[PDB]
Amino acid sequence: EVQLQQSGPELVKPGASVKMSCKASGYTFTDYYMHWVKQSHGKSLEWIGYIYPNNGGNGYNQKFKGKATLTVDKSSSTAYMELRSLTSDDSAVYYCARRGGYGIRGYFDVWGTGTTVTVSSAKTTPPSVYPLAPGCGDTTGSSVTSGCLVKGYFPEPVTVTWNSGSLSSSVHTFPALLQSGLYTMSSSVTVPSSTWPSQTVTCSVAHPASSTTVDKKLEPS
Amino acid sequence: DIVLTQSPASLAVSLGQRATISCRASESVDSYGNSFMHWYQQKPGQPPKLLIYRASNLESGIPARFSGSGSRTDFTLTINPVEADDVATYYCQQSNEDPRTFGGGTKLEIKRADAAPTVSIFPPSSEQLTSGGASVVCFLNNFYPKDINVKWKIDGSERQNGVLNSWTDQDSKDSTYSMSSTLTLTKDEYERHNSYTCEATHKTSTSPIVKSFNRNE
Ligand SMILES: COc1cc(S(=O)(=O)O)c2ccc3c(S(=O)(=O)O)cc(S(=O)(=O)O)c4ccc1c2c43
Ligand SMILES: [Zn+2]
Ligand SMILES: [Zn+2]
Repeated sequence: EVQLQQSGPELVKPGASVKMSCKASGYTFTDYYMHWVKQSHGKSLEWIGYIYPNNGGNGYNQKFKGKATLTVDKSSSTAYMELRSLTSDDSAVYYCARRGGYGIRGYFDVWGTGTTVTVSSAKTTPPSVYPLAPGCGDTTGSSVTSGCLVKGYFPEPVTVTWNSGSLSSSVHTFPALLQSGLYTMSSSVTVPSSTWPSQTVTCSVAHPASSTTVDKKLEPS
Repeated sequence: DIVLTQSPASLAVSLGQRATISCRASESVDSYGNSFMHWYQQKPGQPPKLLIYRASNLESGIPARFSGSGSRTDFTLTINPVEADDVATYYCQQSNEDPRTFGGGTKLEIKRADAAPTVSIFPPSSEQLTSGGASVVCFLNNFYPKDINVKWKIDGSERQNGVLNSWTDQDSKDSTYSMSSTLTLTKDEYERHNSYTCEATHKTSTSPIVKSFNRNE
């Protein structure tokens, strides 16, 4: 299928630049215009500009002229956007999108996987992972909720999986909130009483930004 | 530049019912006999996805429950019937003139029967206590509607602040929400008091749902 794979999340200091990529597959890269679009959390979409690969020509939203630059690498079916003089205003998700249809006025038929940009001074910090299990001597009642609290990390994001994904349907992931300039999120899973604690339960927490993974066994106190 | 105003900003619809989502442009978006307005669906966490192009044409792979109408300045996206996994934000976008522009989105919520939360409370882990921190956590799971108040009590006096509340997006299978509420203290303030309570107030009951523990057991 047509895919647009975008580069991973980027943390950049205020005033610095970032350059991000969008690799096309499943079609002829040089045959289509490539557009870029800003989405600021997690609401408004704004069109940035477009580039014709093969040829080409490029153009911009006036709002993005000083700010964005579009390039391509045809040999490697990769489109690029670079953003300069970054402010917290530019912290956002950036998408590339293929233009379809017969004309300049075409719709966007495929969107890329999105690149998240954080613009900040705060330093990359790994999270502390604490278990959330019962409790005070007893379990109650027919189902048991366990959790992990993932605390004090920067930047976003983390991934929490449970028993390497064996627990799935019951998992709740709670979006991260920023306290004291560090992120805290939590994740819960619920299992049958008759199963716990005999059947052991582990949450694995990944923070790619610090290359750290932590496993926590949900022991009872 | 063309402004698109969607409405409503937010829409609750029951399973099986018809959702109507409007978009008005500040200028006609018609040219050469066509209406250059498109609709996209964005499920949370995910890239947008094309539903309808040039006002009324269904993109392939998109079910015929989605349909678009309108020309000039007024456009409509209809979802009929609505299904549990239609929970998304829908966006209109014009491409009649540069720069392309987008409506501000309409968030589709599934309306379902009321459901009380299942509340679990958890003391600070001995791990965290070793760091000198102390978070008390309360999970409020599988409730509807989204609106819920959590009240934290320490030996019967209520605490704000140090409280972080965080909701999941609406479940795309059962249409419920979950919430976590975290009260963060210092290890020393934690160890100074005994009784900790998370009280959940929701429209299912005139009566708060309470979970408690006593630090000394
Ligand atoms: C009479 O002129 C027509 C007619 C059609 S039609 O196929 O629906 O008759 C068009 C159908 C589609 C058009 C498309 S689209 O495929 O990207 O939606 C773009 C343009 S455009 O103005 O040259 O960018 C057009 C410009 C003029 C166009 C049409 C398009
Ligand atoms: Zn005009
Ligand atoms: Zn759930």
